[PDB]
Amino acid sequence: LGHTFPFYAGPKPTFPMDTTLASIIMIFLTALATFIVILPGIRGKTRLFWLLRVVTSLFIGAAILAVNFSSEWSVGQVSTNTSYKAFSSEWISADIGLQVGLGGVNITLTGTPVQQLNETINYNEEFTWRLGENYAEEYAKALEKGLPDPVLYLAEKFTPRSPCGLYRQYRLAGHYTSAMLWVAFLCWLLANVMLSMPVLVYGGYMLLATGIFQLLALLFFSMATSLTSPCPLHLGASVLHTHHGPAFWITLTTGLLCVLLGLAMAVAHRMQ
Amino acid sequence: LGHTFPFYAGPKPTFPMDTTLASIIMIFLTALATFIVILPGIRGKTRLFWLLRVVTSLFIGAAILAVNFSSEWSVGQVSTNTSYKAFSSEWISADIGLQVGLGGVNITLTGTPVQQLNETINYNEEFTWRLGENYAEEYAKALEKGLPDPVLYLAEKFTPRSPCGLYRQYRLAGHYTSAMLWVAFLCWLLANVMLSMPVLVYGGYMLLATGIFQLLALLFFSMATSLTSPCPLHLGASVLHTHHGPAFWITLTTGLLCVLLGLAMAVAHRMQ
Amino acid sequence: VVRDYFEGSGFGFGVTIGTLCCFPLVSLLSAWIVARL
Amino acid sequence: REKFQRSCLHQTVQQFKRFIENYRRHIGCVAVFYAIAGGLFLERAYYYAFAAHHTGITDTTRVGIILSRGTAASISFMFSYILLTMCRNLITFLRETFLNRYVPFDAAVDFHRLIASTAIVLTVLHSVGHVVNVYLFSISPLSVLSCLFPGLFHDDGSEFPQKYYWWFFQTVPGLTGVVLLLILAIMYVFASHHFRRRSFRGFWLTHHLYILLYVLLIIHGSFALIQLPRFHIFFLVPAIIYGGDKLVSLSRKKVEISVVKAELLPSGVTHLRFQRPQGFEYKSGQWVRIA
Amino acid sequence: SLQEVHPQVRKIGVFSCGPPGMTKNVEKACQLINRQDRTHFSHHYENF
Amino acid sequence: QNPISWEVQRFDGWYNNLMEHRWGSKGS
Amino acid sequence: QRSRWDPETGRSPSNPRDPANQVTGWLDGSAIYGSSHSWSDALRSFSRGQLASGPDPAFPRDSQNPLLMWAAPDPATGQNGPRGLYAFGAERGNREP
Ligand SMILES: *[C@@H]1O[C@H](CO)[C@@H](O[C@@H]2O[C@H](CO)[C@@H](O[C@@H]3O[C@H](CO[C@H]4O[C@H](CO[C@H]5O[C@H](CO)[C@@H](O)[C@H](O)[C@@H]5O[C@H]5O[C@H](CO)[C@@H](O)[C@H](O)[C@@H]5O)[C@@H](O)[C@H](O[C@H]5O[C@H](CO)[C@@H](O)[C@H](O)[C@@H]5O)[C@@H]4O)[C@@H](O)[C@H](O[C@H]4O[C@H](CO)[C@@H](O)[C@H](O)[C@@H]4O[C@H]4O[C@H](CO)[C@@H](O)[C@H](O)[C@@H]4O[C@H]4O[C@H](CO)[C@@H](O)[C@H](O)[C@@H]4O)[C@@H]3O)[C@H](O)[C@H]2NC(C)=O)[C@H](O)[C@H]1NC(C)=O
Ligand SMILES: *[C@@H]1O[C@H](CO)[C@@H](O[C@@H]2O[C@H](CO)[C@@H](O[C@@H]3O[C@H](CO[C@H]4O[C@H](CO[C@H]5O[C@H](CO)[C@@H](O)[C@H](O)[C@@H]5O[C@H]5O[C@H](CO)[C@@H](O)[C@H](O)[C@@H]5O)[C@@H](O)[C@H](O[C@H]5O[C@H](CO)[C@@H](O)[C@H](O)[C@@H]5O)[C@@H]4O)[C@@H](O)[C@H](O[C@H]4O[C@H](CO)[C@@H](O)[C@H](O)[C@@H]4O[C@H]4O[C@H](CO)[C@@H](O)[C@H](O)[C@@H]4O[C@H]4O[C@H](CO)[C@@H](O)[C@H](O)[C@@H]4O)[C@@H]3O)[C@H](O)[C@H]2NC(C)=O)[C@H](O)[C@H]1NC(C)=O
Ligand code: HEM
Ligand code: HEM
Ligand SMILES: *[C@@H]1O[C@H](CO)[C@@H](O)[C@H](O)[C@H]1NC(C)=O
Ligand SMILES: *[C@@H]1O[C@H](CO)[C@@H](O)[C@H](O)[C@H]1NC(C)=O
Ligand SMILES: *[C@@H]1O[C@H](CO)[C@@H](O)[C@H](O)[C@H]1NC(C)=O
Ligand SMILES: *[C@@H]1O[C@H](CO)[C@@H](O)[C@H](O)[C@H]1NC(C)=O
Ligand code: NA
Repeated sequence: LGHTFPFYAGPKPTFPMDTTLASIIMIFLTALATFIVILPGIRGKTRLFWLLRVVTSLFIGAAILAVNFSSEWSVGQVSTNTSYKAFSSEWISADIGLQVGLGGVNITLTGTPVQQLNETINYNEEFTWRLGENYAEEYAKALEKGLPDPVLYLAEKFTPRSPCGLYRQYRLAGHYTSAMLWVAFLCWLLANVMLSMPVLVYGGYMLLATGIFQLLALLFFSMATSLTSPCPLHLGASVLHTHHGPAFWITLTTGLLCVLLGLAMAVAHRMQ
Repeated sequence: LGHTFPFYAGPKPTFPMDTTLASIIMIFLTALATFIVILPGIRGKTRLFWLLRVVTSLFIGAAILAVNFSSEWSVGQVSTNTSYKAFSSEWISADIGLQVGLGGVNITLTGTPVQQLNETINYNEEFTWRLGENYAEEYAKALEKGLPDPVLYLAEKFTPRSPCGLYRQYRLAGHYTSAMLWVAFLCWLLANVMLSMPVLVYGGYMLLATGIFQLLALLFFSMATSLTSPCPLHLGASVLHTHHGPAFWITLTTGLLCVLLGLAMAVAHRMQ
Repeated sequence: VVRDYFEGSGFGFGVTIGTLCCFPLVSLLSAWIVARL
Repeated sequence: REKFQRSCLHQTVQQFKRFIENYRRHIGCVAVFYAIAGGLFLERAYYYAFAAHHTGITDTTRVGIILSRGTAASISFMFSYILLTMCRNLITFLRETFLNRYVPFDAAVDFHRLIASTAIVLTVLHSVGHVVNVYLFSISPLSVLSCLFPGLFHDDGSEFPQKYYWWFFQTVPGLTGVVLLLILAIMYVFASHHFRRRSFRGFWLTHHLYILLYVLLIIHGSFALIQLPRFHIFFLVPAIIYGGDKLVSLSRKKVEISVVKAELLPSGVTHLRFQRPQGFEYKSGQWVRIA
Repeated sequence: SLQEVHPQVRKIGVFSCGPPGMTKNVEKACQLINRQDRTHFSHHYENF
Repeated sequence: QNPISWEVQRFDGWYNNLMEHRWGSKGS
Repeated sequence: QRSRWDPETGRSPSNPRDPANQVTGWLDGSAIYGSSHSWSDALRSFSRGQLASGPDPAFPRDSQNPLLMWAAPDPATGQNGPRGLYAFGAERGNREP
């Protein structure tokens, strides 16, 4: 239908989650669906065990990738009244949240209610300090864009020249944690490849190495983010306290699972 | 040595030519040197012919690549007196040259003499209209940088929104000429590969196809750059007229050489 | 006066769509003819 | 012995299990291939449904552009990688390796048809989508088209867009797509089972049009009307592998021999005894090719 | 019963060229026989 | 009521001018 | 040594090099509270709306992190370190008593 403009005047949809996590979930769910489809082709009573193995493997892989790309390592959230925009003395009541990941920081500003001052307050901004990316340039672009005051404040808190040294320590921690997680993912790939080979011992040792590298990434992130001097984040009349987020605990449980699986495989081989 | 700053206070050198052309020349000269070194290993009296073939092949390849990356397709040059910079009524005497290539235009402003108004006038600026590159953005960045008036004038002449449609036609011509030249380079690679194989006929036909694609690139560039309406380039008290540059004639001679070589190979095979 | 951009083009657009959809029919006719010969 | 089973329950599940146990490799390979195709389709669909608002393309065509772009990505991938099913030498080399326990190489030719049978379907959708787009582009104002295609249109106030035939025949993607549709119709009709039974020379005469098909696919997206051409990226490695396999096949010299005896054995079997080549040495279980 | 017919055999090769289910059954039988450590049955997937 | 009834001045000097946000700002 | 300059300038004659001001050009008490919000937070005690002070309430907290206060060594005695440098809005506030 024509004769009117625009042809599609409806609001343009927004993706309801992170695209990298969604893509990882979709790929691994497709693999799981294919394996479930071929499951009756797995002959004998082994299939159950097979199913478990397959699921475990996929989960591990997915977890690693998700944990490498999720900004859920250092999370914090407060409910505050704060100034919203320039040339306006009105304040907004909103939840302000910090989500520090390996490659950057996601600052969330969700209005309570979302519709305040005739504006939609559901900001989720990203500021990346990955190698080759200039954090100061991104903060300057955010300033020129005119982001709300809490977002600009939390972004300036992580600038390289800010008085509190969160930028350097967090960048180092995220970089080396991501490197260790990539090593763990490569070890997971090698373990999956070598478990099909007749030598199951090397596959078990590779799975144990995957768990070890996940735990090493955890330890490096903790040690590098703990050495920072206390940086007080004060918004409105409240203070934002950060803590290890869901990504940290997912990495912990996945690394422990891999370590235990490799140890059990080695012990079972030694005993049998 | 220390105790003074900077440690190396000498002027920083500038590369005396285009880097892509220099790299192509260096690579092909290295290949030629290796072949000359192994030349006595070529047994029998064939080596002379072999040498010729090798040289020809290398030259052809180099030419194609150079002709694909050189901005010597539409060249023009005038000597004029023109305004130099803003907030200054002084004029400079300089050679202003236009070098329109496949992927963009190089504007040269060489002072005569180079040292005029206590400034060094040897500008060679590039404005690219390649796919994925925004010519308007590059022109805006040049305006913000503060380039001299002739350079800005010649760059604005090629902007997409400029009254004379040089931008669209030149972009189309360069894009499809570059595509045809890449096809010719691939055909040259295939001809070199297949001339070692026992079937020399297919190698000769591939060389003929390389020549045909070079001639097709020439024809497309000519036809697409000739359809443009006359755009008068007036600087100072003179007018800049463009003509087919050295890249056009190099493409012509290389394509004719490839066509003649393939035709001669086919004729010799048919007669022998 | 309301300007209509597609006036005088519906019949030709339909004819173009019909030819695009008849490309397989033309190929099938040619295949049958060559199979007969 | 053979035990009794349910007339409508046990037989069905037993046949299902038999089919999966026999064709698990085929199911896995088809699932991976269609998963890659669907992933490319979904990537383009997501980009044009959630991450293309700054261009305003969906304000004029919301269903047509998504279908066209997703089908274009899947079509590029599948037409590029259909060549891997015809790498006779590579398939022969991989036939005896461990990969045969995961990939059924002997079904490659069948897989070939399958890929083609999918491609044309998506291709049709592709064309259909662009058809809708063209109609919308034929009823959108000049300002809208200038915003959508800055390098193609300029809003000078004339306010009248280009006609449908300008898109279909005066535009490089349009003409290339029309000729590609004609070539695909010819190839698919002549390569069908019916006309492959009817004739052999016509089958290959039409099937050799894949060279022109790939050339017109390279030309088709070259203009960069909507996005950068990605078909060459998909086509690069599979074309190189196919060309290398073709060169390897050409390297071998095919002997020419005569048949000593022909027997029409029952159940539609042909027993052919033919002259052994002078230097023909082979082991048990080996296979040859005949023409 | 091959172990009883041939008493002095220590390694027996079984080569399966057929549908995946049949070869799977053959290899499963070989593994079940190999679970007792009297004689070894080595199975091969052949694709002539 | 909110004791801060005015728009708090930024420490970095940004957004002081309505249309020239970088006027008087740090680094300008 | 030459001072900081605007990265968008200093490359072509029509746009010569222009220095960049490292503090806010406004007369907005930047020498008291700092030229950034993080600087202000570093200068604040977040208690009773007072600027942070050390053991003596009449003196601000000593600069501890190296990113806060300019630490030019003492020309007379060669003393270095922020052990005796007070934290102010201006980075060079401890140039002289
Ligand atoms: C960590 O953070 C990461 C970064 O956020 C995150 O990655 C991101 O994930 C999300 C999905 O999960 C994705 O990002 C989102 O993408 C949405 C869609 O993006 C397309 O559309 C936008 C919108 O463009 C329209 O509007 C602007 C003006 O706003 C116009 O200039 C445009 O021309 C266009 O206008 C047309 O369409 C309108 C639709 O109604 C019509 O009304 C209008 O008439 C026109 O027809 C485009 O801008 C996008 O293009 C940009 O990006 C691409 C690619 O980067 C560039 O190539 C291109 O040049 C552009 O730069 C794209 O086409 C976005 O809508 C969404 O943006 C919102 O969120 C971000 C982040 O918070 C804000 O910065 C942004 O301003 C938006 O917030 C406003 O709007 C939302 C509601 O949509 C409000 O809730 C919010 O509070 C805020 O409202 C305020 O402003 C409003 C006006 O803008 C105002 O109305 C309100 O009242 C209020 O004042 C978002 O960017 C994407 O996948 C990632 N993004 C990346 C990578 O950049 C990651 O997942 C996070 N990690 C984790 C673990 O969570
Ligand atoms: C088609 O055109 C293509 C584009 O030109 C071309 O590709 C290019 O090829 C050439 C080689 O053939 C290469 O480009 C050249 O590279 C040279 C070296 O580049 C490095 O150095 C420069 C200089 O930086 C110093 O100076 C600036 C200020 O000028 C400072 O800001 C810097 O901090 C630095 O200062 C230190 O060093 C000084 C040295 O004396 C000290 O004095 C000082 O105290 C400091 O210690 C850097 O800017 C470069 O970095 C930039 O680029 C990289 C990569 O792109 C970016 O990552 C980075 O962020 C920067 O953006 C790099 O590090 C350049 O010197 C040279 O530049 C001259 O030419 C261009 C083009 O004409 C002009 O735009 C530019 O302004 C320069 O022209 C001035 O200077 C020359 C003499 O050098 C004069 O002859 C000329 O008339 C003009 O003088 C005017 O300005 C002067 C001040 O600048 C003034 O003194 C005069 O009086 C007068 O007013 C050039 O860029 C490179 O390979 C390609 N470039 C690309 C791809 O961008 C292609 O080949 C062409 N095709 C064909 C077929 O020919
Ligand atoms: C655009 C669609 C298609 C393309 C690009 C394509 C491509 C190819 C190529 C490159 C070959 C190798 C030819 C050679 O090596 O000489 C081939 C062979 C073949 N194709 Fe297709 N094909 C397509 C569609 C089809 C369809 C629809 C069918 C059947 C319904 C089919 C059946 C065959 C057969 C039977 C062969 C012979 C293989 C052999 O003899 O080894 N193809 N195809
Ligand atoms: C009437 C018929 C068709 C029309 C109008 C049409 C139109 C288009 C257009 C406008 C594009 C965008 C290209 C660009 O932005 O420059 C495109 C891309 C594409 N189309 Fe078509 N098309 C048609 C038929 C076909 C056919 C028959 C095929 C395959 C056999 C096909 C496969 C593709 C592919 C692979 C691309 C992407 C090319 C690349 O990314 O390099 N289309 N089409
Ligand atoms: C924000 O303001 C509302 C309204 O005065 C108040 O009820 C709420 O407690 C305030 N939130 C905080 C964290 O002080
Ligand atoms: C703003 O919000 C109020 C209350 O939510 C509503 O009554 C009003 O219609 C909205 N719009 C304007 C322009 O005030
Ligand atoms: C430029 O000015 C000089 C000095 O007046 C003069 O000799 C020369 O002819 C002028 N060039 C042109 C092209 O008019
Ligand atoms: C400028 O050029 C003139 C003549 O070339 C020369 O005498 C002078 O020293 C140069 N420098 C200045 C600052 O005038
Ligand atoms: Na100030």
